[PDB]
Amino acid sequence: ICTGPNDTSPGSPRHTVPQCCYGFCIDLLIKLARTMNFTYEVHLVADGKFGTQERVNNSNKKEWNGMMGELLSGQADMIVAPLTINNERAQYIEFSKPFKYQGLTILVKKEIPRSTLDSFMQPFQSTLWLLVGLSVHVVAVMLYLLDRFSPFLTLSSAMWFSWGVLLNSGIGEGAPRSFSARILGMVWAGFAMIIVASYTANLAAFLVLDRPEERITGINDPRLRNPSDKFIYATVKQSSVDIYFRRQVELSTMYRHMEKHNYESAAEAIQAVRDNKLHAFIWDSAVLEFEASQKCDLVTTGELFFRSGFGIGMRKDSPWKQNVSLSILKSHENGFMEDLDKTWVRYQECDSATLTFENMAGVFMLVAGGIVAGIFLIFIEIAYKRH
Amino acid sequence: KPFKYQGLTILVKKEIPRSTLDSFMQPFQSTLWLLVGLSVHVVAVMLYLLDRFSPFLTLSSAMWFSWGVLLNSGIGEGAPRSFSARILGMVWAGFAMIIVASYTANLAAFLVLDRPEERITGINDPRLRNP
Amino acid sequence: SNGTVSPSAFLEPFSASVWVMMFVMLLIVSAIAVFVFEYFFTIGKAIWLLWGLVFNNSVPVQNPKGTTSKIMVSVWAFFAVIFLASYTANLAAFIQEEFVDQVTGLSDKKFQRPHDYSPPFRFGTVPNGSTERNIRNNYPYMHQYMTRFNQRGVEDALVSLKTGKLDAFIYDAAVLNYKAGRDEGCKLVTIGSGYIFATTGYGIALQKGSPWKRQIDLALLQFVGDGEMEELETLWLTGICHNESSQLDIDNMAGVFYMLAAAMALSLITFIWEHLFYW
Amino acid sequence: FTIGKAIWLLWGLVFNNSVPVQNPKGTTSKIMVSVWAFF
Repeated sequence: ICTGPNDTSPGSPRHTVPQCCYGFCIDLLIKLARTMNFTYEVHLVADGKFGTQERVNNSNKKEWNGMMGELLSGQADMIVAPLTINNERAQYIEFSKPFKYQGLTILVKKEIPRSTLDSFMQPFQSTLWLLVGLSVHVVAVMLYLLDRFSPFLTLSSAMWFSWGVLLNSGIGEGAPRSFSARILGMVWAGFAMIIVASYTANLAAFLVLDRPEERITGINDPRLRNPSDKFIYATVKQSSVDIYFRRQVELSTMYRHMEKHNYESAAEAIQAVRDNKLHAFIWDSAVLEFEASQKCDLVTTGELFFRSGFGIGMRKDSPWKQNVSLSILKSHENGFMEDLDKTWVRYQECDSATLTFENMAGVFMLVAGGIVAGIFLIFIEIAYKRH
Repeated sequence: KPFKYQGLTILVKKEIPRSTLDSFMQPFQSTLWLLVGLSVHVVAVMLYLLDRFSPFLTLSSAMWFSWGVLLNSGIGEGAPRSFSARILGMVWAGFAMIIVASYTANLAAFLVLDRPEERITGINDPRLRNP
Repeated sequence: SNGTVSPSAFLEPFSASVWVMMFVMLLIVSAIAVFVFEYFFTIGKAIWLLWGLVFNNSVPVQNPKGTTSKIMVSVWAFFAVIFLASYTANLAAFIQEEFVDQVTGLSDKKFQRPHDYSPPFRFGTVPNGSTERNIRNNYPYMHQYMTRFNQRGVEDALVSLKTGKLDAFIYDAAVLNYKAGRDEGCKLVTIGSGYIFATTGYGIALQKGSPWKRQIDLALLQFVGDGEMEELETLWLTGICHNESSQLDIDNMAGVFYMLAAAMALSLITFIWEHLFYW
Repeated sequence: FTIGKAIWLLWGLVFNNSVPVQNPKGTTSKIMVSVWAFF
């Protein structure tokens, strides 16, 4: 039972409601209390921020806020959270041995490959389709045009010959007779096979290497390196990642984008990424990996960087430090932390076969259209028979 | 002042992709040839059997039908009379199409890349780190 | 390991429902072909012609005589060539060698129970280290079995693995990662694609209560924040295999021959069934 | 048959496009057609 703020949104009265807390850190705290006996009273920090060195409106004063403000003010005795270890946090308080090694990485909304209705017609240009159709028509007419005036094949026969030898089917069993028509037909068949081979090769080339956006190569991505209005990336405001981005000199230009777009909590950031509002979210590997495991349409892509570990912090001097560090090291040694990782992180639904039913639906739609137009064609043939 | 600006680089052998007489036999090993024979002959004869013992095309005609299925000659003229023989010719045509498609795909994949000389990527090449 | 290829690798180009729906629409098109032929050559001949048009082997078929039947057969052949091009476009990519790990992890039954398996696989570690202590504290039976196949040094274990007198080597994660990176040909690889069991760290040992502890800790964490050991790892810890066409054998396309044998069995079964029905 | 018809069937099976052809009747001619079409 954990007492926490009712409303995470700023500008509302944060009533201390007694909610229920569970998961990884809670189980770790429970074993910590079981090993060395001490009753615990868990509560949430009023301010959702992790807590960084921030200059309050009153100048000449650096104030620790968030969970660190809660701890350092004497209002808390021990802190358990996915808290990254850095120099600034270690200067004022001491951290135990990390219980989970992780690092910073990039989460992006996975782009499902959209299948257009013209996927089969995509490799060839529409003007090219019109040109090949006009060529089919002109060769179909001129075959029997030359054959008719050959003293030494009709409209339907020559037309079906053309369609059969262009579709690699053989609908028209009739053959041209005059030698000029013989040469014309053989060359047109060669042209048709050239066309179909070009179509096959073009479709093979288009289908392979079909990835509009290659990847994100971590922080070294030139697209990420140069900020742009369209490419919007962010991270949780006022947290360890913010400190790392700010203090690193070469990454300072990155920080120039950071204050432009920030989110109060990780939930809002991941929701914005899911709603395609954010192109990239910078966060810990464990959190983003678990979210990708649950949210099957989001994926972590950046190379792992800024390796560190989540630690449990206490005051500057605390008798608990040695015993808790020994206990956490023993927990790593035996088969407990693996059990927590299995039972709270590893389990997943899908993480991610091509040319699915939705991918090449257009061929099925066109077959259905031909089926439903066959009745219209037979009506037209019946009407022609009437005339 | 320098009269010619240049840096340090690496010279290697061209390693011509020069091919042998079997430039199109790479996709399948020698044994498969016997196997592909074992995929046709024993079929053709039994197809003849399907015609021989049908309630209502000799061995050579069946062999020609099987060969024309295997390779796109278009001779035809080997359509069997038994229903089972016809459906077996159909399924063997399907398998022949699969085999020829696999041949085309494998040969294309083999010939699109003929790199293995593996040109050195300058001083950053991993081979240069550990001699 | 010598990777294996799934027998149904040539089915993956299209999902399971795709094949059955193309087959049912094939049946529908053959039925309507027979219908239009009768209006203006049985169902079996239509089905055979449709299959031979999809499977462009130039098989002997009897083309219809009606005009509308010819039209719909032509558009069916268009669908057929589209399907063949699509299937052949990605056929090479899907028929590729897939590598399968020998074991799952330290919790595998092979490590825990090595005697029940008929081929005795050999795994060991160097003694007088932290890994040996961890194994002793966790699995005394595993340690007791493993002591026989002991190793003297890292290089001795590596050459034993290379030759074949050893199957697995259990030791510090970073050292094995470095060895796998620096190995030539990448014939050796860590299990689980970077699986880590103890997930401990390397530290700078100090005497109890030493005054240098706090300053060293702060300096190391400052190094963490500036990413210098990232440069150090790129300079020292990276290897060759970290950055990362072949002939098709019988096992690579074993599914095709398996389906061929199944088709032959179906042929014999339906032939006997037709013999019984005719009798 | 005519050399011209031989050229027709020959070209039309070089380019496997379902070209209507007059296939030969001899057995050795069929062998020649088969190997040529394998090529």
